[PDB]
Amino acid sequence: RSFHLEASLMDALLNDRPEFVRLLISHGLSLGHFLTPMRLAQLYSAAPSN
Repeated sequence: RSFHLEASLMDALLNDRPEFVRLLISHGLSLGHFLTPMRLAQLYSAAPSN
């Protein structure tokens, strides 16, 4: 479903794992509902403290 791939995309963006990212966007995602400001803040929070 949509959310099952959305969560996998969140994970594959939080960690590097470029192969999973390539496979996911190759298979097709939303890219219109995946960019909510909450998710933007969550991904921005992934920056290392040091």
